[PDB]
Amino acid sequence: MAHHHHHHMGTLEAQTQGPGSMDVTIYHNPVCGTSRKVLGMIREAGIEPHVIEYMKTPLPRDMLVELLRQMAISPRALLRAKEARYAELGLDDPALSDEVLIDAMISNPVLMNRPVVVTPKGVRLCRPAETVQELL
Repeated sequence: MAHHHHHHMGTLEAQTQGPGSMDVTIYHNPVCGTSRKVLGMIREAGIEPHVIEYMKTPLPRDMLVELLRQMAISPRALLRAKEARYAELGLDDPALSDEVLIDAMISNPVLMNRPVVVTPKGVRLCRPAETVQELL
């Protein structure tokens, strides 16, 4: 008895299709696991992303917060739940400000903006697989 009987996939519905002429460009580096996940969801959805190789270019905190805030919403409601760390630091505290929020993000690994996926329906972080999965 090594495997546990548990069903998950099956109570969901997926919808996506269309002709070629795809126009999706991704910017990141080759990394096992993650790259496989993103490639799986994309390849499965029926999209042919373009592997772009750009030299390192770390932007300032102000640029990160401005891009993350303008992207969807302020940095206050950006830290997903999976990022237990975010809540662990007490960032959820409503008595905080963008100051501490940003300073915290810039310190956490979540600041990784290297992996960026560009789609004809919008732009978002190529990783983690969660972010890309939400954008696609």
